Amino acid sequence: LLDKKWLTFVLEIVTASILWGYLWKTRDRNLAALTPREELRRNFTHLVWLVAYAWAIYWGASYFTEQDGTWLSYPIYIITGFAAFIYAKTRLPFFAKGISLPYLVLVVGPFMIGFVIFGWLALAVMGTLTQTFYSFAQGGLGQSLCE
Amino acid sequence: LLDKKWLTFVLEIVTASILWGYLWKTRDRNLAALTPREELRRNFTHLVWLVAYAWAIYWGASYFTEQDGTWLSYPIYIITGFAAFIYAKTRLPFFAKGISLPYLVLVVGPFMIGFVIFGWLALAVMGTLTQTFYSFAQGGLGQSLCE
Amino acid sequence: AVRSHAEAVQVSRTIDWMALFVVFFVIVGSYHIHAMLTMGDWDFWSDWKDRRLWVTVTPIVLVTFPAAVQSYLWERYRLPWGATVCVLGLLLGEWINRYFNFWGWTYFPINFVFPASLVPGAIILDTVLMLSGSYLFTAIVGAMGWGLIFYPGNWPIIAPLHVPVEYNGMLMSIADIQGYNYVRTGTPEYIRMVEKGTLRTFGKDVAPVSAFFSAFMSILIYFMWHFIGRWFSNERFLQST
Amino acid sequence: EWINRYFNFWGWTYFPINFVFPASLVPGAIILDTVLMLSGSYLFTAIVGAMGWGLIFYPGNWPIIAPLHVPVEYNGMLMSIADIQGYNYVRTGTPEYIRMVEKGTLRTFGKDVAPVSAFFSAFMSILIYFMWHFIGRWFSNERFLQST
Amino acid sequence: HGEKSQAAFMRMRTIHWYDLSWSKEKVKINETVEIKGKFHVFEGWPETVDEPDVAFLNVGMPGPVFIRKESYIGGQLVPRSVRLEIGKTYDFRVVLKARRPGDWHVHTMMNVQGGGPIIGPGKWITVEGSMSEFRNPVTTLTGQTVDLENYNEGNTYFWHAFWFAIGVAWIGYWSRRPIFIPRLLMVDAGRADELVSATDRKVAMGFLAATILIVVMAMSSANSKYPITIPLQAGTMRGMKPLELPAPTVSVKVEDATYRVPGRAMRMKLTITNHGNSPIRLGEFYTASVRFLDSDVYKDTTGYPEDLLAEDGLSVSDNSPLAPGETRTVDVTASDAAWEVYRLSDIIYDPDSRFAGLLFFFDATGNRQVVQIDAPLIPSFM
Amino acid sequence: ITVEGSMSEFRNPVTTLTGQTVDLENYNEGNTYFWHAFWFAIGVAWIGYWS
Amino acid sequence: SWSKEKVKINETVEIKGKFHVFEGWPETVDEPDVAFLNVGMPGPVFIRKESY
Ligand SMILES: [Cu+2]
Ligand SMILES: [Cu+2]
Ligand SMILES: [Cu+2]
Repeated sequence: LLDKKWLTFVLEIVTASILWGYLWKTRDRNLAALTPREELRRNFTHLVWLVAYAWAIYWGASYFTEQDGTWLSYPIYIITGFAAFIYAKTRLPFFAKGISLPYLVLVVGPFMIGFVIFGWLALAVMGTLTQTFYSFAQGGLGQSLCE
Repeated sequence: LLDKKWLTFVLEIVTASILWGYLWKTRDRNLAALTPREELRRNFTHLVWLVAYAWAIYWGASYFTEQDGTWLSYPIYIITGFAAFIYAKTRLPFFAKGISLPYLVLVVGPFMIGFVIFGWLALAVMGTLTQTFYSFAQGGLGQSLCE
Repeated sequence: AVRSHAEAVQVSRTIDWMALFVVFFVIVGSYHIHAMLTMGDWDFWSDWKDRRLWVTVTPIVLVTFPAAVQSYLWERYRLPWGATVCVLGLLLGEWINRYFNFWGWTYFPINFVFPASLVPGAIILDTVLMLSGSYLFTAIVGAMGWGLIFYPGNWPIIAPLHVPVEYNGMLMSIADIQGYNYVRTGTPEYIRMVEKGTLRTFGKDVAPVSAFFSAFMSILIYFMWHFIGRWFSNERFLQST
Repeated sequence: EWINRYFNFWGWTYFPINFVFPASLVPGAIILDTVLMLSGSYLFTAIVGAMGWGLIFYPGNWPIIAPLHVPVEYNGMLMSIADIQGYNYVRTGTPEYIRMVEKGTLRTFGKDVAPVSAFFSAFMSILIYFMWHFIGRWFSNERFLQST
Repeated sequence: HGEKSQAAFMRMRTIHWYDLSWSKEKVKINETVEIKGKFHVFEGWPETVDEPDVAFLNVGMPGPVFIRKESYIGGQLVPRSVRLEIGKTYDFRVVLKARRPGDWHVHTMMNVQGGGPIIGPGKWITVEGSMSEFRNPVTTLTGQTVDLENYNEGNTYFWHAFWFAIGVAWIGYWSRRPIFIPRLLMVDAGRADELVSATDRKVAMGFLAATILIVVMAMSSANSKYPITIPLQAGTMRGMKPLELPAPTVSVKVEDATYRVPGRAMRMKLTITNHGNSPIRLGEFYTASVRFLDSDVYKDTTGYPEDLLAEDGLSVSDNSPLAPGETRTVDVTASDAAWEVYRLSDIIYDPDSRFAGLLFFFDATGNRQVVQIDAPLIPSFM
Repeated sequence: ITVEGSMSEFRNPVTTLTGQTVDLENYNEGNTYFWHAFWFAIGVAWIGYWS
Repeated sequence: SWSKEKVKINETVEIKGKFHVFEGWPETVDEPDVAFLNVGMPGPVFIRKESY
């Protein structure tokens, strides 16, 4: 099984309330008692949220910002980014017991989006990505890689 | 002997090619097997290159930049600086196994010479000079100095 | 290694002379670039040597390198002549170029293209740096001395050029007449950022106000460039360029 | 750039593609990356590859914009094909005077508008590359704050 | 020689100099050369160059080979920045005194606030003699006659050498002892507290006190000697008189204009309208420091430079006298090697293919009338 | 102002000083596509080679 | 012309006259493209009821 086909798959304020609330209430309190096999299955779903976040940033900051240049998406990617943040912090190890600085910057910058200075804050995706790779390389590092 | 009278003593692109090439190919691979007496003899020649570099910076950035103010040298001091860099890195110990930050800044700034910001990079000569003094004070520190 | 004590001292003296040469000439080149690309217009011409813009700008942009070179030389060798060597190098470059290019190729008179004098400011800066060696007291008092004594330092030179003259029915200074006579193709009169009057000046306060503003901004520039020179004085060895 | 030109500039409005075509930067990117890898030193990259990026930008787009620079006599006054396109296809929000373009200067000598601009762009691109390398290095940190 | 290097269109339509007259061609040292003429600030002043709200009438020579003794625009002295009005015509007069022997230019040029130099046509002037004979006396309001060639030079040398000597004395005082390596080692290996000690502190207090006292005493002496001083005089002069030219009776409207690429000719079509009661003939076309003249109607006698003079370079297809009230369309061709020598053919490389110039119309009586034309310039290739 | 017809019938010819008549509706469009697609293909080829 | 020399509270004082902007306006002072006709007193001892 592992990764499933989630990859293929007023209102804005309301949607953020349940999605953050449902995700935060459903946090796993017993994070230590977590097998590495289910970690990798759970660790993909965090990457799916990041992929959904990149899609939302692309659909918001590319197709719609210059759309006014020829002349909704901002709250959509705000919700997606904060949901990915909450998912990482709660479900994943190596993201709990502390707030990741690049992950927080990536979530907040585009959220708070003069926008030139703020659009650079999406470069924190590099630190986010290296942190996610470190999260992947916890139990599933080997044996194969580096061999 | 020690220091000799070297102190008294298209084309620009070509001259840099041989001078860097001849100096880099003639690097001493067995740097460890180097007596302190020959070090000091070799360590003066590096200072001669720095003196030739100061002369070239002075002849380029003083007599010729303001010459246009009343209204070649830049490549000359570029070649001299990079040649001094290669000489230090290859022949000298305490300059190998790593690129000196102030020495690199001093070589590059005037090379890349809006020029106000770049002309400050020649202040790295202070770090260069203290590093050269440390290189001198390796085997020939005493006994005499500090006594 | 080394043979004996005496010849070791001779080697130390030779290295001292060579290092003084290299540091002096590099400082001359870099600080001459900085002066001519930040300040040079005023220093060129006597009629440009006014009392508002000249007095304000020149110390502010010429405390830069002396601050850094003091921050290095004093902290690393207890040598209290960084500002003096910077100023002497600038003056040497200025004067050789005036005599060999301004008066040599062109024929601008020396009394017209004479450079400014900064040795009093450099001497005050260095002596304040050494006596009570604290860099903050230097940046507070010696920088004020540098800013304040710049104009009275050059006053014995520019005073004879400020004698009023009736020139073809309109009042002029000797410096103004020199600038009017000896033509400057690239430096016309209107580029002269000089004292052109203001409704917010009260009495004989064009020079003292400019002098004090230069002193305070020179305090600030000294404080900034002390740390800039401190960074430039590092011995870091990069491993991956 | 291209999807928005084709779907919004040419899709909703009808600005022609040959009028609203974007610039080409692949040669500059390729030079930057190859200089970055070969002799992997970041300083040599910022010194030489940045110059390559700045210098090859205009000759990179020259094969595209050269046919638009053919002179035309348009109603008694000289024009380029690009000028005629801008004059014809009206832009409500982008009038002509906003065009920060080459309007002449008494301090230009001969055929030096492009090479001087190219070299200035190359040097300032060296500077911006040097700054943004460290900006990205900071953005690449893995710090874990403990108290937001 | 800065002229020609500038943009062709910018040279053609910035400022037009005409009626230029140089007092002498060959002079000796201390002799005066007088340049007279009128310059007209073009109505179509380019946007990229800031308006001459603050401009200065300069003279372009390779260094002060001539000293600008006097310079008038209108009838008043203009030694400082002046304000020019767009479209007005001014008459200028510059008095130059020979200083350096040799052959030199002059360039009736100028300088504007946001555009820099605007070089006008220049004439070769030969100077004979020796520089040693040159003299530039001036009498101050205090009551003494001084020579600006050597005034204050001695004081400048004395003070600069004195301060340099003080600096060198200080640096030598701290350089007699070993300088770099022993002092660095002593300051690194624990506290030094021995490199700076009495009586070095005492002698440095002496240096500081001597410097301050010397500065104060020198300021006092420079306030005793030369007790009357004034600040440097500056400030743009406004209220500046232009020429009150009579309204032209000739109306010329340009229907297209072409120039061969490559070529040395400029072809344009004109519709001259004649008024008054005199038969006029087009005589001269001044475009950018280049005078295209028709020999059959007008000949230059002002000693204009040969390279900028086209004695027969202006050809008109129908140059018969134009009766008053009658209007006719005629093709005008201005061809000269100067058109390519002074790089007037790089307007194709310039970003604004528009020209401007002056047309000089003469009649049988002899008096002339100036009319201005400005039209887009259309290059032709086939 | 009411306009009737179809966009396909529109034409914007212009004659250059070089001596050819070109249609601004489709002039240089082919060259623009060719060069932009070529450079994008080179970039994609490089990224695929390292991917 | 000042309407009155000595007045009491609530009384009106009227200042009339003509001012001529000099042709030779100094360069160091920006042109009066935007200027305001004020009246100079040590604080509002008089209120500027009207100004024409
Ligand atoms: Cu010339
Ligand atoms: Cu005119
Ligand atoms: Cu008045």
